[PDB]
Amino acid sequence: ADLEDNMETLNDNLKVIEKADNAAQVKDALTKMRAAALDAQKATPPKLEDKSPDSPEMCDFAAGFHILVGQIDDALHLANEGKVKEAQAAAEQLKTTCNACHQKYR
Amino acid sequence: ADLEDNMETLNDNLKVIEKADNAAQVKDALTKMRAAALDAQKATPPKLEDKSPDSPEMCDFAAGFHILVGQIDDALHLANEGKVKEAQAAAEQLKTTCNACHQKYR
Amino acid sequence: ADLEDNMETLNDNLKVIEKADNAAQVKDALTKMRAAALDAQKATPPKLEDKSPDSPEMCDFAAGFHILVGQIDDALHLANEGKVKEAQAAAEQLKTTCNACHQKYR
Ligand code: HEM
Ligand code: HEM
Ligand code: HEM
Ligand SMILES: CC(=O)Nc1cc2cccnc2c2ncccc12
Ligand SMILES: CC(=O)Nc1cc2cccnc2c2ncccc12
Ligand SMILES: CC(=O)Nc1cc2cccnc2c2ncccc12
Ligand code: NI
Ligand code: NI
Ligand code: NI
Ligand code: NI
Ligand code: NI
Ligand code: NI
Repeated sequence: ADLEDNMETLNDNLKVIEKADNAAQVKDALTKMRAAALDAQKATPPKLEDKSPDSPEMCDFAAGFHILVGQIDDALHLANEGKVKEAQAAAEQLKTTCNACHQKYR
Repeated sequence: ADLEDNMETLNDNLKVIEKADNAAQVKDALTKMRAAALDAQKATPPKLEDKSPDSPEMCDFAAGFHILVGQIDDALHLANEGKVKEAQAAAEQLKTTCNACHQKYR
Repeated sequence: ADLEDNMETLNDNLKVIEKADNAAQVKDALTKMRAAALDAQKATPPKLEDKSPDSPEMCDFAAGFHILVGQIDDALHLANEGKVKEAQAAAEQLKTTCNACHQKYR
């Protein structure tokens, strides 16, 4: 999907995590987010359209999704053990990564 | 499989490697060990049950199977080249990675 | 496929790229090259037959294909955006990595 569609998936699903009751719900939402971050990593953002793929910008752009995925995995690990509240508090910490890339490239 | 079962798999097949006649026997046994190592890496050990996935402890545990798997691959390469005695020796060097992790987490 | 077959493939498609009209041909060629590099990374070159899979030499051999594959990925990206001329320029810089390996290990 488009960079746009993937970001939607990230955004809506972060909302789903915040108001989840059980860990299955957090797990499912974290799994959809993981898929969409891997896919958003393949897109060229409008701001970078002039840059070759080995430039520091493009590489730092793909690095942003490497971190986010790493963080989603942490939250996934917690959801899998039924630890709902620490998995939610793990997902909160994704935002810093979201905002930071947006400061740079959005 | 869980941790205990996986460690049994590691142990028994290391013993097969010691007794092995040909490269095929070694190769087969290393493959099983590879898979058991990758499976055990997914588990939380009892000593670390209370630990965050982000822990220095959980990461150093996960890393121990990363070292182990890389060593298996070294031994796997030699088994593939028909080199039994050098595959056998490569597997004897696994032992130290066994011992270091058990010292911390067993 | 042995080393020779994979290198033949590497050589052939590099030419295809050089005389190509459009991005599709370049992309098709680069996709065949990538498969060949990954497959050649599995081979023990005749010069390093005695060498341990642990060797600085063997490790350095594997690393060469890692660089080649990354450079092919750079070139794939460009052909995908439909930037023929600049994908071709990216493919021209591959020869650096071909030659450096040949001087050592061929
Ligand atoms: C879970 C964390 C994230 C959330 C909730 C999120 C959410 C969003 C939302 C709602 C948009 C606007 C969608 C639109 O109006 O089309 C957006 C756009 C964007 N995001 Fe994120 N995002 C996250 C992570 C990231 C990261 C880590 C990066 C950097 C690699 C990134 C890069 C971008 C870019 C470049 C745009 C602009 C899209 C465009 O205008 O074409 N996002 N994001
Ligand atoms: C090939 C090398 C290895 C061998 C031969 C080996 C063998 C064993 C054996 C025989 C046990 C007996 C306990 C049981 O029956 O469950 C065991 C347990 C255990 N092993 Fe290993 N192991 C190896 C590598 C590792 C590594 C690298 C780690 C850590 C990264 C590790 C972590 C553990 C832990 C945490 C236990 C105790 C689990 C529990 O309390 O249920 N092992 N292993
Ligand atoms: C696109 C880049 C490359 C091209 C076009 C290329 C091309 C070739 C060609 C045409 C041969 C001779 C085949 C024959 O025997 O007739 C060859 C041999 C060889 N190349 Fe490459 N090569 C490339 C990259 C590499 C890399 C990255 C490495 C190692 C990291 C490497 C290592 C070798 C070795 C070891 C041989 C000797 C094969 C043998 O004697 O059996 N090459 N190469
Ligand atoms: C250093 C890095 O990750 N660069 C790249 C960054 C990229 C960012 C978005 C889309 N593609 C790429 C890309 N594609 C092929 C090769 C490299 C890249
Ligand atoms: C740094 C690291 O490897 N941490 C982890 C360590 C882990 C150790 C056992 C089981 N799972 C994990 C884990 N799971 C998801 C995300 C991270 C980890
Ligand atoms: C660092 C590295 O990639 N060394 C190796 C380099 C290799 C080069 C050709 C074929 N196999 C290997 C290999 N196989 C198993 C384990 C390690 C290697
Ligand atoms: Ni897509
Ligand atoms: Ni985990
Ligand atoms: Ni299991
Ligand atoms: Ni190998
Ligand atoms: Ni082959
Ligand atoms: Ni790309």
